[PDB]
Amino acid sequence: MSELEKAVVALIDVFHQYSGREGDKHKLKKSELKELINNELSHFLEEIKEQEVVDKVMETLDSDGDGECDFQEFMAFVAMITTACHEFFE
Amino acid sequence: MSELEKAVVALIDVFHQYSGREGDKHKLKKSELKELINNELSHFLEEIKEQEVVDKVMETLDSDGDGECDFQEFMAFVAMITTACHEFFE
Ligand SMILES: [Ca+2]
Ligand SMILES: [Ca+2]
Ligand SMILES: [Ca+2]
Ligand SMILES: [Ca+2]
Ligand SMILES: [Mn+2]
Ligand SMILES: [Mn+2]
Repeated sequence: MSELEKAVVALIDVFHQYSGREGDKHKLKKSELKELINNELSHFLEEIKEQEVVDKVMETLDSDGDGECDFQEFMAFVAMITTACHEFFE
Repeated sequence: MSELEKAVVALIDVFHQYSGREGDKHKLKKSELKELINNELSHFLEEIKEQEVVDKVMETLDSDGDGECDFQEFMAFVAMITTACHEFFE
């Protein structure tokens, strides 16, 4: 297993750690997405403390509009973060 | 550094290992993309042995059409693989 293959597994791994906590086990609701950000992206993103920020963040990632973040939408979220972190180093 | 953050760094890491070998250091040409697939995706994708397959694969990922794979296009490639590997487990 290479570093790239390890990265792919970790992306599937972390999405399921958080999506299966409540409700639809294949989608991140607000409370699961917030904990994912707060617990797994603590060096890339600011801690989410306000309801208005979790609302805003889900509104951005929720492109098909059911109020939750599915796997496709999560992959888009990861590309955004990854592209942001890539550019940081200029 | 969490597992998700480690995944993000590895994606940026591996893209630069291969893109900076030749020519444009920010884009994967055919020969770099082939080696990336063959050396880092050996459990997810078949080894590329034929010129016709490397041509086909670059044609699929090269959405803006300059014959190379840039970082955005690479992120789309990774989402594809990741979504394919996610569904495999049904
Ligand atoms: Ca859920
Ligand atoms: Ca959604
Ligand atoms: Ca290159
Ligand atoms: Ca291109
Ligand atoms: Mn799943
Ligand atoms: Mn770069």
